[PDB]
Amino acid sequence: GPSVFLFPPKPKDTLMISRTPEVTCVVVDVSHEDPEVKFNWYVDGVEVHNAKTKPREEQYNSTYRVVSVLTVLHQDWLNGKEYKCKVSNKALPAPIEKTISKAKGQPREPQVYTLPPSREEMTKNQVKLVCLVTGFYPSDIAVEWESSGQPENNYYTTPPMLDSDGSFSLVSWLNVDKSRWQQGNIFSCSVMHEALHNRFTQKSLSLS
Amino acid sequence: VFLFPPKPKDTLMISRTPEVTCVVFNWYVDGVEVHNAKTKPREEVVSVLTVLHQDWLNGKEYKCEKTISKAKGQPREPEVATFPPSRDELTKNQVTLVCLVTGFYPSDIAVEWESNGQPENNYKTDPPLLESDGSFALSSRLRVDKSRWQQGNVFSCSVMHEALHNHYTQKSLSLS
Ligand SMILES: *[C@@H]1O[C@H](CO[C@H]2O[C@@H](C)[C@@H](O)[C@@H](O)[C@@H]2O)[C@@H](O[C@@H]2O[C@H](CO)[C@@H](O[C@@H]3O[C@H](CO[C@H]4O[C@H](CO)[C@@H](O)[C@H](O)[C@@H]4O[C@@H]4O[C@H](CO)[C@@H](O[C@@H]5O[C@H](CO)[C@H](O)[C@H](O)[C@H]5O)[C@H](O)[C@H]4NC(C)=O)[C@@H](O)[C@H](O[C@H]4O[C@H](CO)[C@@H](O)[C@H](O)[C@@H]4O[C@@H]4O[C@H](CO)[C@@H](O)[C@H](O)[C@H]4NC(C)=O)[C@@H]3O)[C@H](O)[C@H]2NC(C)=O)[C@H](O)[C@H]1NC(C)=O
Repeated sequence: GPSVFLFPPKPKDTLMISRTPEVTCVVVDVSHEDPEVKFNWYVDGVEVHNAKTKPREEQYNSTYRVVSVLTVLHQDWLNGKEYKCKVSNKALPAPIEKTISKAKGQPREPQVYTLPPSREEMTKNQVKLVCLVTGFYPSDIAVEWESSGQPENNYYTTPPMLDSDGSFSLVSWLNVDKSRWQQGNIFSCSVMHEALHNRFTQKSLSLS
Repeated sequence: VFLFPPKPKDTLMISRTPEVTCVVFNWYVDGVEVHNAKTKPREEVVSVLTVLHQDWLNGKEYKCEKTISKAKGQPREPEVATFPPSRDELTKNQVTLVCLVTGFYPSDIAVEWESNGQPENNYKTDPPLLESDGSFALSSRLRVDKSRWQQGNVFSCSVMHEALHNHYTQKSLSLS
């Protein structure tokens, strides 16, 4: 019969209040013989009714995919509320339930440090700026780079790694054209994490 | 049966002994049968094949059925950069040194911190991460007492990789 996957919001969406975090319950392998699907949603076991369910969409393998999207409150997600999606379909012997929530554990604040390039690399046409993010918990985080209020997306970020004290660390580095750096343009590392004051901090660097 | 490669430093340093390890035995180098596999007795089992550094590095295939070999692809030399602590972090009694290693292929590498001939405690090194151009990158972070940093002690990031000259480079830093 059908199967169910339940997807959490992305951390940046739960962390910036102007953004729109959603939980998404997806049902696949819905047959033609029994195409009707019903969703019941619960937040800490209490039924909610504000989900937006899309009509069924036939896939190229001749089964339907049915999607329901629950809008969450940012504070609810961050306070560890459990979101349950129950899926009924007449081909099932019983409804399928799936539950998700934010990673448990005592939040710890990242400290963020930016590191300017080496001289060695400055004899190439690109250069590396490093953002060192340390001491955070849980691992959920967003790290992004920007310049002049706009994204600088030519970066890589290490996945979070466990230190010996139980908290996480990572590095992000941004590859910029060397002329841009020499010209004195300011680059900024933006870190979004539930344990930061206002869930956001930015650290900036430029040449001297 | 699950077959394991040698570790990076073992293939790159000629004084070390690289081994392929077949855990749970026949053994083959590029199809041909070999008979130097020291097996050791089952424990409520593992077989070890000592390999030649150059055979591993030339891409020979080791068969135990699972086969293993070095990752295929043109080797690319790592670039190594070191960063002193942020002046912001200097307000704490621990500070961080960063060694940034980028543009290498294959992923097999050893990136280690040392001072005065000896390994440094309290470091963390990421497993290598795939970049857009097909190469790999990683960072290694050493945490030291501000005391040692400010006193002018010299810290070194040693990197061992097949595409380096002598399979080795060392980049050091200290206060100004
Ligand atoms: C018929 O066709 C069906 C549809 O497929 C089309 O695909 C083509 C390639 C082609 O084949 C077409 O013909 C075909 O029609 C097909 O359906 C598929 O069924 C699979 C199961 O058989 C499903 O596999 C699962 O996928 C999960 C990951 O899925 C995401 O990733 C894929 C890969 O890119 C993507 O295609 C999916 O759509 C899905 O995308 C996510 O979508 C959500 C929601 O929209 C996004 O989240 C939202 O994003 C918005 C902004 O857009 C906003 O940010 C919201 O807030 C946010 O919620 C995600 O961003 C997006 N993610 C991406 C892109 O990465 C796997 O996780 C899952 O793995 C689990 O289950 C396995 C068993 O099935 C198990 O072995 C595995 O270990 C794992 O187990 C889980 O472990 C977790 C933690 O470790 C636990 O949390 C779980 O409890 C645990 N689960 C267990 C044990 O069960 C799984 O592999 C596939 O998704 C589905 N495809 C689609 C499109 O729905 C069908 O199978 C076909 N049938 C036949 C018979 O062929």
